[PDB]
Amino acid sequence: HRRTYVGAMPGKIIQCLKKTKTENPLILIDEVDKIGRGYQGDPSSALL
Amino acid sequence: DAIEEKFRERLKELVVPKHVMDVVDEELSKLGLLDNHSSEFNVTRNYLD
Amino acid sequence: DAIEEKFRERLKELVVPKHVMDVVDEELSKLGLLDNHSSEFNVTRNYLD
Repeated sequence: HRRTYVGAMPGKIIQCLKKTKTENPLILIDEVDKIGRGYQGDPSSALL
Repeated sequence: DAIEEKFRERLKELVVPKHVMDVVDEELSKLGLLDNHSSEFNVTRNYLD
Repeated sequence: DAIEEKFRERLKELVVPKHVMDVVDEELSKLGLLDNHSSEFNVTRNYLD
């Protein structure tokens, strides 16, 4: 989130980066087929 | 810390997963960072409960 | 400054881009202006962490 919303915390990727401590891990996106393509903001544009 | 510690002794009886352990504990840390007056803190308080 | 100093030795090992270097520097100073107890200081503290 923007960090200006109350309670904002960084997106998942930063958390994985925080955990693995490497710059070059092996991310494993799962189940791409069932990503939610709704009116509420399509993540599939975000993945690009 | 009164709510936090009654829930902490709660936590001490039930064997929480280490994942859920760190989640409840870091949420408790965010309780400590969040000011008591904020409605955001009331939401996280209700969440902790 | 103790928190910023553990941060700065941290940064002394890993080699940051000069971009994020200057960003953390101005945020570090912006933290340093901030009160030791202000709620926003806790926010920027957790953020700088």
